[PDB]
Amino acid sequence: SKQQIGVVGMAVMGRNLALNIESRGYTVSIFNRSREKTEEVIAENPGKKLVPYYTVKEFVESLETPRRILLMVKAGAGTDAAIDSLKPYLDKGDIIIDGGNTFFQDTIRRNRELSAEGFNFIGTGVSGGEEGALKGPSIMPGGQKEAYELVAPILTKIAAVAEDGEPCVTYIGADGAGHYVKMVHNGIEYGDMQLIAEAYSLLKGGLNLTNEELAQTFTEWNNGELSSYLIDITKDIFTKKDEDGNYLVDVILDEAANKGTGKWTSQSALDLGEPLSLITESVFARYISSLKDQRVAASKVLSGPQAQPAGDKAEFIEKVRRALYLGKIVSYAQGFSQLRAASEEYNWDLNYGEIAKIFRAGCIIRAQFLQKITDAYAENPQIANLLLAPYFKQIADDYQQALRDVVAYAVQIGIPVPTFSAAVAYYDSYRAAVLPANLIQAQRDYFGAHTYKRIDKEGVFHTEWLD
Amino acid sequence: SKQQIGVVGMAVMGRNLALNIESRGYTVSIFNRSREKTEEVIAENPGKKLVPYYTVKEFVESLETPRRILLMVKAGAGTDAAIDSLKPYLDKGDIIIDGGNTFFQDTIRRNRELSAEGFNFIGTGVSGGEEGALKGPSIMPGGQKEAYELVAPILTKIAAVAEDGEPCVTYIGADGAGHYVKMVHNGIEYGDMQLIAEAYSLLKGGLNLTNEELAQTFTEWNNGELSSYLIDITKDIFTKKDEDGNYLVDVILDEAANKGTGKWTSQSALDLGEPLSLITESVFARYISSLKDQRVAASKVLSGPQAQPAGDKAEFIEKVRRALYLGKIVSYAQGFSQLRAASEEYNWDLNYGEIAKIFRAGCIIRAQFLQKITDAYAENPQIANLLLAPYFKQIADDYQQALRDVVAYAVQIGIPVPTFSAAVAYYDSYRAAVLPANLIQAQRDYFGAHTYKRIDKEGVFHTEWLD
Ligand SMILES: Nc1ncnc2c1ncn2[C@@H]1O[C@H](COP(=O)(O)OP(=O)(O)O)[C@@H](O)[C@H]1OP(=O)(O)O
Ligand SMILES: O=C(O)[C@H](O)[C@@H](O)[C@H](O)[C@H](O)COP(=O)(O)O
Ligand SMILES: O=C(O)[C@H](O)[C@@H](O)[C@H](O)[C@H](O)COP(=O)(O)O
Repeated sequence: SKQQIGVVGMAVMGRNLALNIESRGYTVSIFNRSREKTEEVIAENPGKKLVPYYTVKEFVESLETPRRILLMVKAGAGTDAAIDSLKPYLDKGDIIIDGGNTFFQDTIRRNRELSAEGFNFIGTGVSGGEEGALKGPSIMPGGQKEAYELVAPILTKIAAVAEDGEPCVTYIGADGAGHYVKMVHNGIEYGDMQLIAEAYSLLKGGLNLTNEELAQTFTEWNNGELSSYLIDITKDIFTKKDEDGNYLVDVILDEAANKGTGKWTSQSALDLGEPLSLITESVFARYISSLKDQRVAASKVLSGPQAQPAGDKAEFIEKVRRALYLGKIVSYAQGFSQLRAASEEYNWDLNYGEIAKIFRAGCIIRAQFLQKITDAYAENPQIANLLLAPYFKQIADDYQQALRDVVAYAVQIGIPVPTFSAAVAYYDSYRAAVLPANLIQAQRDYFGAHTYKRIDKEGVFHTEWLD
Repeated sequence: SKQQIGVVGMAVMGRNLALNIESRGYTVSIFNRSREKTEEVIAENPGKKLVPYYTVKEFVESLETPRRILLMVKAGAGTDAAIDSLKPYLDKGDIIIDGGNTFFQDTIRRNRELSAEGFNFIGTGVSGGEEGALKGPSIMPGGQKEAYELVAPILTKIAAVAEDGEPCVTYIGADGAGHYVKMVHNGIEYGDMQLIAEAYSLLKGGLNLTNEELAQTFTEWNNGELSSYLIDITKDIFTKKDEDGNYLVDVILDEAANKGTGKWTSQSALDLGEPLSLITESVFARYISSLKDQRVAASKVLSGPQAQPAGDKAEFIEKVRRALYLGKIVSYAQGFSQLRAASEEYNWDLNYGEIAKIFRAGCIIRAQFLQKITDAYAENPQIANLLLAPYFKQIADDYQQALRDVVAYAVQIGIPVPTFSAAVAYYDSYRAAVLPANLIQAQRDYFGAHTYKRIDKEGVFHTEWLD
């Protein structure tokens, strides 16, 4: 009469996680505030050991104790409400897993409150989209280690598994560390999508490639070092047609929506002093695509440059391919530097190689690329930035000229390349022993008496630039 | 008897503001938490109609009702501390004016709390530095309009004055609007400083100009449309020599510090959906300059390109000049669009032309340029973005090729130009009727069933991409 695990939230990720758990042999109670979505999941999944509940009291009473309840609810108010609804019905010792894309500070507060109340809480990221939620996602749990150990067996059962046999779940760290890692996974995902979008813009605008030629190009890139789930699905998207014979990609409205995690990643870079330019420009690229009416009006009044020969087709395709791969390297180097800054600030002692390992399969950014990062940290766990690791440093040596060529060409012909150009600016600033910030410090001392330090003597200084 | 106004906080900013007020013919009451700073100001200004108090009670009683108290203490808990110490002595209707560098949400909270208690609260920005606070700053107040009008006689007399005779102070809007506009002013200032730093980088690294040639160039640029206070002080900086007599700008550590406002501007753009790329990359350029140890390490490991010829000296200098001016236009277009988005979110009904007018003098970004923005809003107050105004469209028509040439050259030779790059990517995205966000929306629907809209049919769609 009782089920083993309960799942609250029957939208895409939640219903698929419930089906994932059930597929491992577990009996599962489900509940959704919009009671009609619960009905639908039951109707669509005859033969599965899912049992629907239509009041929170009955859902909670239906579970074996100590209870294991997974919440997959909308971030913010919604998750706070679901948790507050469950609370009066729970027993001390019950286990609450918030698997939603919750902002990490909310998880730090909740972990403190619920732990004090006697519950075992885990705030965990879950990554993999609809298919990954169903078949095996990457899971990144944070909270007290004792609470993790109570749910590790089930999380291991439903998680994706890498080619080497290792489950794509591991204890991330205390309190909000798991949701913070999920937030950065999503920021990295926004950057990978924007990098691919710029490659698409360059190949379509510079070479006038057709959608079949774009599909072909992405298929070839997917057979090499750029292989990844995002490139693999992009190759498919370019040949998808609607019932009318229209290529779907050309009738989809170009307003990219966002549900908060990329924005939060950039707001955290700003709080932590990390120069996270690529992912941030990817968020702003979504924002400006979301000003479609303004862009359509401006396109009718603002001038641009004339067309420019891209040159040999094969030569251009290889330069864009190299630019995309080096752009990814820069984005990940920025993202992982931010994980170390956050780890230091929030006292998480994150294990960067272990994080990269659980992103090898399951998650949206999965790609053999994550193994190159795992290996870099295995050789030097304290590495300050991935650009210094031999593998990455040598790709930058080999591919930076292609990236520079692509950015110069795009700027001359008018194709926007925010992330390829942020990648060049970051590479050339990170390797610069001296930047023009000496002038900025002089200006600040002149107009605001902010003082400055010198390269040849100790102390703080203030000058009368006037007299 | 009694003073029309008192100033709390006798550090440089508050004491200088009190002196500005006294110089206008007013008798000013002053008070500081540490009596010694007060005694100092008193001892230092013999003939000044400054009246010291050493108890908060006496200070408050010295003032004519409705009381006007200008609070210039450390932002944060110290401002709440100064507020909390004044309350018991205040009468309904009195006015507290916070001129600190306060985050606007704190001003919203205080304005609400104090209003409930019957007290007015004006959060005001003050721009111009130590000299400006003394001779004439730009003042940006928000709060109750009636309280502002009561104290406006005094503020209009201490403010800087524009070329048309108008004082650089105006009612900005309700609650936190003044502190929000001061924040944006500071984000714009960060952008102007970074654009100037890139121009310096390029002229020094590309043409090998000496500091004397840099001063000469900036002096020539300041005679024309670029005329601005920041360019004026930059040419002074380039010829300032040391004790020994070496150029001071060359011995300053290239680590740019910050006091929060730039970071705050970018975090607000992220909250509001505004693609504020230029100012945000200016903040990240300060962050990477502050990772000096990492940059020095990386400079010993990472490779870069071989320097290419810049060509004709005069021609290159003119291209950099044009790039700098068009970059400023783009940065201000982004900043004013953010002001419009904030005005809509926080219900301020901001008057953009009036905000541009009080930035014509007193403030750090003062420049003749602000009159072109003022003119644009006089003709079209609700214009969506400054790039659409005839004057700016024409500059972009004429100068974009130089900006493209400068970015392409910098990328080929390895000098980082994050804001010139962001300027070109924004211009080319804002004018693009169609962006590659159609592919981003397809990917999100493919992996997460996030749905999409179409350009040829109304409604919301989802595709089963796997079948
Ligand atoms: N206050 C609340 N209490 C409980 N569940 C809530 C909630 N607010 C949102 N959710 C759940 O959070 C899940 C995701 O909501 P959403 O609006 O973010 O969905 P989507 O992004 O897929 O359109 C849904 O299961 C939603 O329940 P409903 O289907 O009833 O909307
Ligand atoms: O890791 C994942 O499985 C995805 O990221 C998932 O969490 C979800 O699809 C997000 O909503 C995508 O982020 P944006 O909706 O904000 O595009
Ligand atoms: O308008 C002004 O008078 C300045 O902008 C002023 O507010 C101060 O000098 C800031 O501290 C500079 O900002 P940073 O210190 O963050 O560079």
